[PDB]
Formats: sequence, C-alpha cells, structure tokens
Amino acid sequence: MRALLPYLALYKRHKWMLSLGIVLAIVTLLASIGLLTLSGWFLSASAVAGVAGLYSFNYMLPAAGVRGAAITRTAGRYFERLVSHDATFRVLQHLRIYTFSKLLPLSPAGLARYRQGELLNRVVADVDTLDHLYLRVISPLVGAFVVIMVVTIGLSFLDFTLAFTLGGIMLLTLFLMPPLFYRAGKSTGQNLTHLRGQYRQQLTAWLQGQAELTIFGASDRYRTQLENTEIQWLEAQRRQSELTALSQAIMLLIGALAVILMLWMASGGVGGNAQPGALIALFVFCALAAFEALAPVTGAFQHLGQVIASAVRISDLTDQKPEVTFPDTQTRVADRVSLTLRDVQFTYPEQSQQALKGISLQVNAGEHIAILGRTGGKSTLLQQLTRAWDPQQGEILLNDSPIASLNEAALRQTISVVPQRVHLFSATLRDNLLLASPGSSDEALSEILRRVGLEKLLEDAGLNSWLGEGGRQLSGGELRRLAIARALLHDAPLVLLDEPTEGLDATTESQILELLAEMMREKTVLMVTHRLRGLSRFQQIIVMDNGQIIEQGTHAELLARQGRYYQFKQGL
Amino acid sequence: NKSRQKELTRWLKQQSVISQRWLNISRLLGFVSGILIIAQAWFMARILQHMIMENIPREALLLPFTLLVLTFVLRAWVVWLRERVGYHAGQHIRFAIRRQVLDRLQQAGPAWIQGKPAGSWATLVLEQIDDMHDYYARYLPQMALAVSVPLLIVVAIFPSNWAAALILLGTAPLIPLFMALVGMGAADANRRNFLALARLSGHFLDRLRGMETLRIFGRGEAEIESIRSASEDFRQRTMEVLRLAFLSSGILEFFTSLSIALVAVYFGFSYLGELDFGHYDTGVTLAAGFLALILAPEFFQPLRDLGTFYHAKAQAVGAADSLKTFMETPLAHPQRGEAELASTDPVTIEAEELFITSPEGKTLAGPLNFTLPAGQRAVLVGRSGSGKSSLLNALSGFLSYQGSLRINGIELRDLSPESWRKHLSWVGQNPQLPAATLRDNVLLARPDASEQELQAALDNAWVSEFLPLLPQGVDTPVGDQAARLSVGQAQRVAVARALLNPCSLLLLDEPAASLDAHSEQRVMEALNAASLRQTTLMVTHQLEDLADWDVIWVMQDGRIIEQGRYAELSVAGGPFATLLAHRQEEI
Ligand SMILES: Nc1ncnc2c1ncn2[C@@H]1O[C@H](COP(=O)(O)OP(=O)(O)NP(=O)(O)O)[C@@H](O)[C@H]1O
Ligand SMILES: [Mg+2]
Repeated sequence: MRALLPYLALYKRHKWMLSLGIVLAIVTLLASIGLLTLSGWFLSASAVAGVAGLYSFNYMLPAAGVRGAAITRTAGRYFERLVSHDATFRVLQHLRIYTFSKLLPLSPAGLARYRQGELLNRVVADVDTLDHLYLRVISPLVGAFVVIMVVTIGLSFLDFTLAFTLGGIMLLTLFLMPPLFYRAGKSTGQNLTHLRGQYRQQLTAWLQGQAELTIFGASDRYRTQLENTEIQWLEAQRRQSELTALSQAIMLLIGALAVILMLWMASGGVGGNAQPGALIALFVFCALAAFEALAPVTGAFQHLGQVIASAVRISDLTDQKPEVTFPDTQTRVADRVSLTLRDVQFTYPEQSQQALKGISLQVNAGEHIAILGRTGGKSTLLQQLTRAWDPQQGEILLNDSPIASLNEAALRQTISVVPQRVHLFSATLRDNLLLASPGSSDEALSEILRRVGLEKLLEDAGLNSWLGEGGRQLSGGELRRLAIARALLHDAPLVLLDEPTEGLDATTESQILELLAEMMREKTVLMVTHRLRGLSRFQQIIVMDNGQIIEQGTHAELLARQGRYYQFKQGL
Repeated sequence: NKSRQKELTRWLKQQSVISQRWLNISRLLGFVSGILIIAQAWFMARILQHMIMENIPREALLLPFTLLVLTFVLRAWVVWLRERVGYHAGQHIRFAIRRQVLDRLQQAGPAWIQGKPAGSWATLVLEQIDDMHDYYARYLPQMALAVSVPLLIVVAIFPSNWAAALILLGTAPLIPLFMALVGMGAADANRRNFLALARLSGHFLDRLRGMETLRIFGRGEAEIESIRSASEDFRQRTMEVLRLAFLSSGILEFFTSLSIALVAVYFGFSYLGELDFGHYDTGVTLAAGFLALILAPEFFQPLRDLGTFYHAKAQAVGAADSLKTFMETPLAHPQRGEAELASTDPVTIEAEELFITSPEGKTLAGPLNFTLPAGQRAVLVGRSGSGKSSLLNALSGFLSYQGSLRINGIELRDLSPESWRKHLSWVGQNPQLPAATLRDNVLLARPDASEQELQAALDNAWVSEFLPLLPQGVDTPVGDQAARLSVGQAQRVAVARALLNPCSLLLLDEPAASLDAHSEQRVMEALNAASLRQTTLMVTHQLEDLADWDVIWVMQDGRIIEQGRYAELSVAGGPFATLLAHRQEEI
C-alpha cells in the first residue's frame, strides 16, 4: 500500500477535479437514498393523516423535496460521470509524462534486461491501471464511507440506537467484507494468473513446434497436456466465480438483515416516541436504499491489489540509476569534429576472454573511416560514442576534448547516427522527418526526400501521409533511405553508421554507399560494417578481429600488401 | 457493416447451443428471482401497513416476518445459483470453441501456422475466446431478466392500481425513444472522432518503443510536449463521445427518478384526497403504495445492469469477427492416403512437375524435375524467396502438390502421413524445442530409448560439450522462448534428436545458418557424417564447402535451373557462380 505513494502525489496536481468528482458521487448517492426514504415517509405520513388532515398536513414541502431529490439524483449522476472521467484523463496525461520522463535517461541500458515490446506493452498497461486507482478504488471506497456516515448522523436525530445499528451494519461490511473476500480470493488469483501463463507458454510451444511435433509423432501427446492445463485453468476460473457468487449472495443477506432489524427494532419506537406511524418507513426505506452505496465496494478492494501490483512494476523500472550523467556546461557546438580513441573497449569481452587491448584509432576531421568486423564484431562504438553507457576502460575524445565534457544538448548535436533498427514513428512524414531538424522548413524536407531517392513517398500529399502503425509501411531499403534522410537533415560534423547496408539487395545498396560519398563528403563519417561493396572510397579501412586491430590503411594500400583484408577480398 | 453484424450475432447465438441447458436454467432462475422480488416487496408492504395503519405490535407479525426472512434467503440463493449457472454457460462454450480452433489449427499443420506470429495465434485462442465469456455468462442471462422482471412488476402492481403500473409501463416506450434519439447524435461524435482516436490511442506506445531514436536525436524533451499535446487531444476528443454516452445512461436514471417521484406524489396525494383516479373504487391503501414504491426501483434495475453488461456484447462481437473469419477460411489440406512404406531404408525419391501450393492456394514452387536415388546426399542452394524450404515442407507432408512426387516409387499424396513420418527426420531453420527439459527434447522422437543409444546419440552431436556448463545437467529446464540454451546450444540438441532414430530420409532447412562460429563447426560436421547413412536433402546458404555432396540443385523463383557436382558449376559462369560471388562479397 506504500508502493502507491509516488503516484498518489501525482494526484495533488488535480486535487480539485478529483475531489469534486467524489463529492458529486456522494450527493448523487445521498439523493438516491433520500429520494426513496422521503417517498417512503411521505406515503406513511399522508396515509396516517388521511382525508381528515388534508389541510393540517403540509404536503407541498415533501412534494417539493421528492422533486428536488430526483433532479440531483439524475443530474448528479451525469456530472459525476463527466467530472470523474475528465479528472481521470488528466491524471493519465500526468502518468504518461511522468513515466516517459523517468524512462528516458535510462533508455538504452535501463531497459536492456527486458524484451522491448513485451516490456513496453506492460508499461502501457500498468500506466492504464494506475489510472484506475481513482474511478475503481478511491471513488467507490471514499464515496461509500461518507455516505454511511451522513445517513448515520442524519438518522441519529431520530434515534441513536437505530442509526448506529443501521450504520454499524453498513460500516462493518465496508471494513470487513472487502478485505475478507480479497483474502479468500488471493490463493485462486495467484493460481489463475499462473495457469494462464502456463497455458500461454504451452500453446505457443505447441504452435511454433508443430513441424517437429508431427514428424516426431508427439503432437497429440503435447496436445492432451495442453488441454489438461486448460482444464486446470477453467477450474480456477470456476472457483473465482464461485466466490463472486458468494460475495453477491452474502451482500444481499446483509442488506436483507438490515431491513428486518429496521422493521423489528423501529416498531418498538424511534426515540422516545413509541408506536411511531411514519417513522418506521423512514428507517426501513433508508435501509432498503442505503446498501446501494456498498454495491461496488467489494470489487473496488479487489482492484486495489492490481493497482498496487502495477505500482511496483512502474516504480522499479523508473526508479533505476541512469548509466550516464551529462554535465551542464553549455558548450557551443563546433564544426569539424575529429574523433580520437585511446584503449577503448570495442566489444565487451566474451566471458572475460582477456584484457582486450583497446582500439586506439584516430580519425581526422574529414576522414571517412570504415571498421570491417567479423560476423557477430558487436561494435559498441555506436553505443559508447552516443554515451549509452560509460566505457569502463580507455577514453574517448571528440575534437581533442573528452566525450564526458559535452552536455547532452551538444553531444546529440555534434553526432549524427543511423542505426540498424530504424524506427518508423506513427506520425506523419513531416513529423517523422522533423525528428531530425525541427527548424527545417517544409521545402527543405521535400528536397532531401528527393536527394536521397524517396520520391515515391511524396505522392498525393506524401508529407502529410501517416506512416508507422496504422499507416503505410516502409520495407527494408525504404527505411534505410529514411534513416539517412534524418542524418542528412540533422547535419552533424561526425556521422556514425551502424550497418548502413544489411539485408539490402546489391542493386539498392550501391545507391546507399554512393549516397554517402557526395552527401557526406565533408563529414567525419565512421561506418562499421561486415560487407565489402564500396570500401574503396573509405579512407583508412580497419579490419577487425576480437577487439584488436590487425591492419589499417587505404583500400589500395591495404590490398597491395598481403594481409587479413586480402583474404577477405578473394575468397574466405 | 450491419449486414455482417446480423451474421456475427447469428454466429454468437449459434455457438451457444453447446451450453443450452445452462442458458435455460439461467432464464428460469431470472423468472423466479422476479417472483421473489414481488413476494419480498409484498411482505414488507403488508408488515409496514399493520404497524403504521393498524398499529399491530411486532410480536403479532411473526408469520409475515418468517415469510419475509424466507424470501430474502431464497432471493440470495437464486443470486448465488444464477451466478454459478451463468459461468457454466460461458465456460462450456469457450471450451468447445477453443477445441474447434485448436483442431482447425492442428489439421492446417505447420504450413498455415507460420502465416502469423506465434503471439498472434495466442491472442485468438486466449484473449478472443475468453472475451466471449461475459456475453454468455452475463449479457445473455441479463437480457432475459431484463424483460421478465420488469413485466412481473407491472403484472403484480396492476391488480392494486392501474395508475401505479401505468407510471412504470409508460416509461417503457419512452426510454428507447430518447435513448435512440440521443444515441444517433452520439454516432456522429463517434464517427468524426473514430480515426483521430485510433491514431492517438497507440501514440504513447509508439513514442515509448522509439525512445532510443529520440535519445540519439535529442528529442526526448520535445516528446513530452507531444505526449502532453496528444493527451489533451485524446481527452477533449473522447469527452465528446462520453458527454453523449452518459446522456444515454442518464435517460434511464431520469425515468428511474421520475417514476419513483411520481409514485410517491400520486400515492401521497391520493391518500390525502387530491387525486381520485387510478384505483378500482375500492380505495387506495398504504400497503398498495409501499408495494409500488419498493418495486419502482426494482423495475429499472434489470435495465440498469443490462447497460453495464452491454459492453460485453461489443467485445464478444469483436471476438466473433476474427473467430468466424478464421473458422471459415477455405484453405485445403494435403490428402492423407492409406498406402504405407515398409522399406525402412534410404528412399529413391523423384518428382516431376510438382507445382507446390500453399494452404491458401498460392503456388510456391514451379515445375520441379529431379531424381534422387537412395542414399545420395543432395543439397539445395539459392537466394531467399526461391522456395528452397517449400520443397522440404512438401516432402514432410505439410504442403499439397499438383504433380508426381513418388517416394520409393509410391506417390506421396497416396502415402499415409502417419507412417511416412517414422521414416523421416529433419533439422529446422529455427530450432523449436516443444518439450520442457533438455533430455525430453532429445528423446522426443523415441519416448523411451535405450540409455546407451541415448548416450551415444547426444555425445555424437556434441551437446555433451556444454552439458557441464548447464546448471542441472541433462535434466535442465529449457524454458519457452528463453535463453536457458542459446542458439548454439539449442541447435545441437535439435540435431541430437534428429539423429537419435534411424530414418529413410533426412531434410535440413538451414542448420548452422544463424549459429555461432564454434557451434557451426560442431553441428555441421555431425550432420555431414550423418548424411552418408541415408538419402539426405539439405538447404544451405554457405556455398563454400559442398564438394562432397552429389548435386547442387540451385533454383530461383521456384524452379531448379542448374544441376551437377560442385566442381562442374563452380566456375561454369552460371547463376550459381554469381550466387557464390554474393556469398564472398560479405563476411
Ligand atoms: N506457408 C506459406 N504460405 C504462403 N506463402 C509462402 C509460404 N511459404 C513460403 N511462401 C512464399 O514462398 C516464397 C518463399 O519460399 P520459401 O520456401 O520461404 O523460400 P526460402 O528460400 O526457404 N526462403 P528463405 O529461408 O528466407 O531464404 C515467398 O513468396 C513466400 O511468401
Ligand atoms: Mg527457408
């Protein structure tokens, strides 16, 4: 319950819309209890008065009270639904800005342990569940409590004993029934969420491995094991519905017990008044209508265990230490970045093979240097050069200054990068390229879209076309021209290319390497790769084996001498 | 499309016949619960009249109290009973539909299952099928109780007063009139906002999966103002929808409030004498106004709960949209013959004009002509999309072909798939270990095998190399889609079970394609020495070492175009030599 403190502090921003929506759920629910207890009294008082007391009885005050308690019961429910859902969408916006701001500084490495897409589908869901804390927990529980304490205080003006036994029964089932049914359905809630995952993993293992199971003659043996998990999964859903059946039945008997007690006790007298005519129906009709406040309260405590559970997953993921910290130096961006590396760890050691002598490579201002690794390699330069994590050994310098000196405002400005996994954001093409340079005009976006070759994306209001999810998808070799377009729009002196040609057919990858030549002609291009198609134009080719540079030199210079690159160029 | 909506809800109401005695008991018990409501409201109305009008002491009313307590007990019993009967209705429908889904998905075989991601089938079998529970457990039982209970109320009030019953019944046509009148202004606010609320729905997860891109471009602080702006848009756009969906909910709470307020005024004023209609000239009694007042909130409760369970009809028509589409796919399966191959030795496979076709009917491999004698290790090479694996599947019986593919002189379609698959074993492109523990995966082929043959089986495949590296040894859990075994470790265990049993054929999709450098040597030489025991057909992307194999069978876009020993076409200048050049261009 203390896991919810970081997010209950997020409610302080909207504490007036959130508390208004709870007040409107009380006024609505007091006017429902007061419409049926004023009607019940009005019929008893009118019948007792009769035609004899047509003039003595004041019927226009109760008749104007059943009209008022019926308009606030009707309009109040409408406004309670509007305020409670508006105040819920404003907290949701806060919950998303909050979790996004915390998940950013720990973006590449803080989420590396979990599988992105399976972790980010829960993160979106656990934020959608902390949004439920107000509608599904706080409002039903708080609204029920101060409706019980307002009918108890009100009924105590007529009789203390009868107000306390009616309010005591209501209050004893506010504070005992919800927790006693959460403990009864805690064992089957753990079992239910376990058998569901067991069936899910056996179902995907049965579907993916269908080719092997049929040929090795075990498809129908792992099928009956899959049905037995469903049979156990359906028997844990039965026990859960056999408990909501008991919750609804017991809740009916308590609200029934509160009516026989109001009938039996209030006939003996309300207050000093013995044989009260119209005041019996005031109590029994209050008890008949008051247990509407307690209808949503047993399931409101059940959903508190899931808002708490999600409050832990969100809290642990966002309460992590960021890998890197950026000084607030405010250093102006400088052109002509020259990159120098000293004893830097190229790839993390495989099971700590040895003290990997770091690659001490120097790159001049305009040099296009290509790092030619073996399959697997695993250059982290794109990770260390963008400060995804601090290097444990060696030092990295950008323009004869340490890399840690640059603030994130300028570090992201002096390095342009194209990754292997280019992200197609769901937004429009204009918004999906202004990611690179926000200040660029629309005309400049259109030019670079032609100068890269993405002229097919400029058809029929192409710049306004929705891409990504729910929009037109770009295939391999279409994205790679979009990743480069961003790198050319967000022009930076130093350009890192992860593997600009991977999975591209020989006809289209030729255009990619030539595109580098004239577009990035004066840029400290540093392109690590595994292919050989156009390394001739790359100055100072580096051949790579397990973190130690074998040889360096221009393509013609390196090929002329017999070397590691020589065997690559001819054969294997 | 409401033309399909008629067919979808007809599908939903056709699948309900499985649990039909559960939806009948739930309809009978909704009629009993409407009778225990009226008895409950009749005993309270008669007890309250004695105490208030006739001033009868409570000790004389022990018979109506006993009956009143009894109805409350029976009323709770048929609420517990009706909740349980409702669950059984939806369970026996989900269970029977899921069996149908898993049967059409098992008969379709591995050829169709690969058309979709493995997590896109578990949505259909877990989420979609379980989304249909509350339509049968809660919505259908309530729509029965939403017409019986309100009509029992009126039929029981009409003998007492026809004006009290007319107040409740007069709102019966007015509620649908205004609810539809409002509801057709809420289909214009839910139309112009449908597209914009689908774009904004997934915007958070989109920005959240591209945080690495926003990091490297320095737009992390500029997407907070995008989440801020795409949440103000989402809120203001969905409050327009809700501002009208809460009027529809509020039409019923208006007539619930109006009717309770009209019963109170009509009865209160008629007791005084301001009103002189409604009764049958016998006079209006206090017990007849309590009965109409306890039953006025209860008249609208069935229609109020039905408004909460109505969403369950939307998420069950959603799940019927995809379950009906899946279950009516016209895909055609290969013919399971009755012929049997009892050779138990390398098969003399040969084919002419196969024209292999996918389950959907699309053709995958063109005219294929090859003759592979018994015991001849043969390989296939080519580029992606040439259907090299589509020929391996067609030999396993996973695909249907229009032509002759005679195995040991017997047509494959005429050969019974059950008996054909004891003479067959193969290694996949992606190792799939359907078992749980590593020992079981090796012994998947042979449920109980001699330990010496087992021992020799996994030692020969070089899986014992990393057995000491494992935590629990051989009997270790290989979790589903988990890295307890890496790609290297999990590929030699696929080979370990491929070679455990003697086979009359051995297919290889691409063993050691994504493998690590050391495992590639270990896995590939074990298969290479195992391709000399029986007729072997292999697909490979590493064209560098194939001199030992008998043929090459390089194919493009569905047809074998060159054949011959690796020496012959290594420098013949054909596409294979060009393809070999492409392999060497990378590293
Ligand atoms: N089950 C299937 N259903 C539909 N189309 C299929 C199926 N299997 C293959 N194809 C199509 O057949 C072509 C690829 O055949 P395939 O057998 O995958 O070739 P491959 O050489 O094994 N491919 P790869 O493993 O990527 O190098 C493409 O047009 C595929 O979309
Ligand atoms: Mg393949």
